[PDB]
Amino acid sequence: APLLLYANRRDLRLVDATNGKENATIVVGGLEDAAAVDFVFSHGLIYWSDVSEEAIKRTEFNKTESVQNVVVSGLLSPDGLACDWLGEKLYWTDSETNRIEVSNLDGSLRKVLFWQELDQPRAIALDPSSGFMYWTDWGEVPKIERAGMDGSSRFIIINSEIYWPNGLTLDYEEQKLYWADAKLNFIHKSNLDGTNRQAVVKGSLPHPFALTLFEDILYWTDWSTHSILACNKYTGEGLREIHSDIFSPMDIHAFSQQRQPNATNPCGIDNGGCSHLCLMSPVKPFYQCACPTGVKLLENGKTCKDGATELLLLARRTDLRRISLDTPDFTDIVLQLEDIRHAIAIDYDPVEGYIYWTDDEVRAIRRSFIDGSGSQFVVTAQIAHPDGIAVDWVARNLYWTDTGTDRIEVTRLNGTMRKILISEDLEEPRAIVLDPMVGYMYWTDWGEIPKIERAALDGSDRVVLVNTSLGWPNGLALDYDEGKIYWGDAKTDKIEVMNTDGTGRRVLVEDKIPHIFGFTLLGDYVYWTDWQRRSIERVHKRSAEREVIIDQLPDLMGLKATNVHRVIGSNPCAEENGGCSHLCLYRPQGLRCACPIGFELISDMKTCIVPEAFLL
Ligand SMILES: *[C@@H]1O[C@H](CO)[C@@H](O[C@@H]2O[C@H](CO)[C@@H](O)[C@H](O)[C@H]2NC(C)=O)[C@H](O)[C@H]1NC(C)=O
Ligand SMILES: *[C@@H]1O[C@H](CO)[C@@H](O[C@@H]2O[C@H](CO)[C@@H](O)[C@H](O)[C@H]2NC(C)=O)[C@H](O)[C@H]1NC(C)=O
Ligand SMILES: *[C@@H]1O[C@H](CO)[C@@H](O[C@@H]2O[C@H](CO)[C@@H](O)[C@H](O)[C@H]2NC(C)=O)[C@H](O)[C@H]1NC(C)=O
Repeated sequence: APLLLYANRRDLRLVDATNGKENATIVVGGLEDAAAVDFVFSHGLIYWSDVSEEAIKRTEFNKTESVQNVVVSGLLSPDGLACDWLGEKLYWTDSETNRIEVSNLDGSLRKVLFWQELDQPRAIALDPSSGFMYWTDWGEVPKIERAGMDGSSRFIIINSEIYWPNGLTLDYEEQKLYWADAKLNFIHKSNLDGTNRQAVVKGSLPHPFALTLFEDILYWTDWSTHSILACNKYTGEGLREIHSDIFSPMDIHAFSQQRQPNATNPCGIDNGGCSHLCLMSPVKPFYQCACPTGVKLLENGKTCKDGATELLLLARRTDLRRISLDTPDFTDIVLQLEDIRHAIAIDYDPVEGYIYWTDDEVRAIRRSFIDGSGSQFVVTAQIAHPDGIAVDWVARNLYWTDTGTDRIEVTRLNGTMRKILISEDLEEPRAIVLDPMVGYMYWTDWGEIPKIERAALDGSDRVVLVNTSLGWPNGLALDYDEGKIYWGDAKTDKIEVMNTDGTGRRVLVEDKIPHIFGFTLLGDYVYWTDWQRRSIERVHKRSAEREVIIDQLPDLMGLKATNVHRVIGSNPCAEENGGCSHLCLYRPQGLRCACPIGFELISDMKTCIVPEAFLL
């Protein structure tokens, strides 16, 4: 007696028994807007997607409430879902992020398979027997596609006689795959190639939402009629509708251990396949090696590197995000954090892996471990508009500018030992970069006469690098072992370059530049945000040519491209803090020790104490 399992927006539901007594059972319930479901029968698992919650979840078939969030991020319209009961993976399409991804059956090791040339991928079917997954994307040009469940050999099989190509489901007995259509109202049938395209229920009668099958019988949903239907597997004949008065049936599968034929796993329980991901494959070994998103795989294969090497950190108004720079996929942003109101500037310290960022409604500076409970505060007092921040990764101090108080200030990374280095009456400091070797700190500031200044790392030797033809200078990156210094200006709308001493100057490209501007350099490439702050460009600094790695991401505020772990340069401050008891600030001549407000430097030129304290 084939049990049918189907989503229903408000709940998941199991029905049929032997098609009698109308025992539709509410498997899970109290959902909000469920679309897709699937199961791994052996383990008694039921998965679904929820379009209002943008999450994918799972439960235990037994009498239990047990529900676990499985994906809860990066999803917009997950409308297709397929479990791999063999290789033990989870696949799912997302019709709006136009991605196709995979994970372990617990949401972990989440790899994006495909992401290019996808228009509204929906229905999805796995063939773990072979290494083939099938899905349908439809849009300006609809099509059914095949590829390996490993990301290989993406083949377009059926690309004609289709419009809104509908549910996918395969006959393992016959090595044929069926598909429907939500517009042209047919059911068809082919070989697992694009081959032998036969009609099973041609003619405009079927208006199926989701197809399944079990022993010669095609079942499906017609949301319109609020019904479930069924007919011969071989012709349209037999077309009765199973008992069905059902409130918006969506996705549906035959809930039967026979619809998942088990077999030999291309990796054993041995190996566990690789180090992170063993995905099935048509390729000779019949399994393939994978790392999570943005993570590259060693030349040996089978072993994934540790995390990404470079990394592009985003600051939106109300979240932070990182895009990796190790892989082609890019547009895999991923985010984190709570209580972020209005983020402005961002920077990072590869040594301890803390992200630092400014928020100018909260008026505070904070740090985190990326996707880590890193989150502590750092500064919260006497702040206005922290429009720019710089980590000094050698002396282990944190610099930040302020627009409201027109100051530059330094603290140790933990926000201790605060000390005002620069405080100008007219001009007001905006964007800031550091050179802990060579001992310089450069910064743009706006004002009645907008200039670009520089100084030693303690504010001492103020030199005005740029003075003329600058309206509102914005971003300000630094090319180190090339001694150039890139910046932007919102008013004039052109990205210029320069010699480290303010001489090699020249427009690089023209550009319409936002007032709040993200702008950073790393490895021949420059990254900035567009005028509408919904997209990020990658530009060759040596070659001048542009490109857009990610759009449709509003409220972009500030960017930082950075190595993870990797660090470069040094100076004597790295030696037990220069010998200074509090603040050690490097200069071209040589480091100078400093003190928090109220303290006093003793003739050591190394030590601070609070005056009128002791008598010694
Ligand atoms: C479930 O599938 C697995 C994987 O094929 C079966 O486990 C073993 O599979 C090998 C592969 O041919 C057989 O040689 C063994 O005989 C299988 N185990 C044994 C000793 O039964 C497993 O049999 C399948 N479960 C069933 C019974 O349906
Ligand atoms: C961050 O704060 C910690 C304590 O919360 C500081 O740790 C030591 O603090 C004493 C007291 O001034 C200093 O004499 C030590 O030099 C500090 N240790 C180190 C590692 O230098 C610390 O100074 C602050 N930031 C650092 C440097 O970790
Ligand atoms: C920005 O303008 C100031 C003031 O005009 C420049 O400072 C001096 O400018 C006068 C001419 O107006 C020169 O004779 C001096 O040589 C300048 N100062 C010195 C001694 O360097 C300042 O140079 C301008 N900023 C820059 C460097 O572009």
